[PDB]
Amino acid sequence: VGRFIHLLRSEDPDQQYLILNTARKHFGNQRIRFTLPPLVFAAYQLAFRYKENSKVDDKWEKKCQKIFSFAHQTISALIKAELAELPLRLFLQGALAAGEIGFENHETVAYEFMSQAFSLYEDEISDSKAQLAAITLIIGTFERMKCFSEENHEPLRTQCALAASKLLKKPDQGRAVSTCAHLFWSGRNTDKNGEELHGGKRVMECLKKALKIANQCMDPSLQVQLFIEILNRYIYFYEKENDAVTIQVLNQLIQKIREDLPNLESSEETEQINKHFHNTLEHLRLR
Amino acid sequence: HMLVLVLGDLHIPHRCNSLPAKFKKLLVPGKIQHILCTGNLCTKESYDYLKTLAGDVHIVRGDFDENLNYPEQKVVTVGQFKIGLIHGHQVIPWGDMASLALLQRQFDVDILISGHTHKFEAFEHENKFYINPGSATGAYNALETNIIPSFVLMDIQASTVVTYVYQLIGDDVKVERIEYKKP
Ligand SMILES: NC(N)=N/N=C/c1cccc(/C=N/N=C(N)N)c1
Repeated sequence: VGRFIHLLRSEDPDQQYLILNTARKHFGNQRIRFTLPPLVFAAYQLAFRYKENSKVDDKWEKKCQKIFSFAHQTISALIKAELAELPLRLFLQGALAAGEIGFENHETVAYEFMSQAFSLYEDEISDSKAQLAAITLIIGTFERMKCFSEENHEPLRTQCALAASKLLKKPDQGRAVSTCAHLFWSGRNTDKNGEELHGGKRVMECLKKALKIANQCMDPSLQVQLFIEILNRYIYFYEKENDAVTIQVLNQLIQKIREDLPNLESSEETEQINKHFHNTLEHLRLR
Repeated sequence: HMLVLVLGDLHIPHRCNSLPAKFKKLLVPGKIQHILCTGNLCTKESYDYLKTLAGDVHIVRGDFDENLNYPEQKVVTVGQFKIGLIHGHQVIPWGDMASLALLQRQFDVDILISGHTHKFEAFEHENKFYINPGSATGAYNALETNIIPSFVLMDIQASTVVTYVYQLIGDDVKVERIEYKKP
């Protein structure tokens, strides 16, 4: 298969590049779902090799630019072949890699890769399950990246929040908007010298919005479940020393859950929601 | 008393072609009873291989798995232990212990197995045990440059689990032992 490329490891990165390019040129539109992605990951691998050679290779930055062009173009071939889910993920991985390798214009390349991901998200990801999966991956990838200035970080941040808020299902919205809290806290930008944003107030707005959304769910079992998830998210930021998370907020939410929990229909699902809450309380009491 | 193989993040064929020859040599049929797999196989081929090693195979869905047949997460009970299984691309920030702890509370598990980071972990926190087998193929990962092929074997006996981590360093298989007792 394309797993052949993984068996080829030249000691010289320049030879690896040639190998990669002759393999791509060798590769109908049915086969490439299995044949091209290995080439994309090999390309990313090679870029790190060039960084590790930065002290010895005058031209390492230019080669990194070429490699990301090659990956961009290889991923685009998969899109043309009427794939969406896998190209989206490959773009995210490309943004990650570019973010980590400080070659000239890596930020611009990282941003392009993220945009391509968002484009596929908006245009081709049809099902609520697939959408929730994809947005979670987008958020999770972006949260690890430290290469963007504030001028580039903010649009991506608000794009993640916007996409989260527009999922069809209110539970999904709730979870996704809640997950975006981590972008305002443990996301990083270059402005802050790679330190985390610790935007504690903005974390609260996210969790507040998620609560407002959980309040709009008519399934009672689902509503309380979300409430307990959000409580746990509030606890996470409390222990990370977000001063904006107050005991009043924790206790109010705890109290709301205690109010609504006895109302639930008796079931196995209800038993698990009860155990989740009980476990939460135990964590707070016993640490 | 009870042997459970724990592995994943193979990433065949995306990032790797196969498991190391030394790992394949160590992984022989009829010895392990249960397999818990963190996903990212990433094709049926690798599932078929696992099915050779044991009959009881549990898999959860990785971000690059083609087979969306696999559940996002699973809870399996083996003896006295309630064990959770998730790939970990859903745990944000990736690999954060505190985020893992949130999931332990939700799944109500004694042990939580996760992957995604391609870095072996085994530790106790608030009397609960957390295991990441790493990548069995030592697959590429943007966020870590020194990836070591690893997997785990859990020896579950009564209220104790001894976890053996197998790591390929050079052409040499190194083994470590971690013990966890239920509170
Ligand atoms: N790219 C891969 N591996 N699979 N499918 C791509 C694709 C193409 C066109 C539409 C979609 C949307 N799929 N939605 C679901 N729920 N599968 C997905």
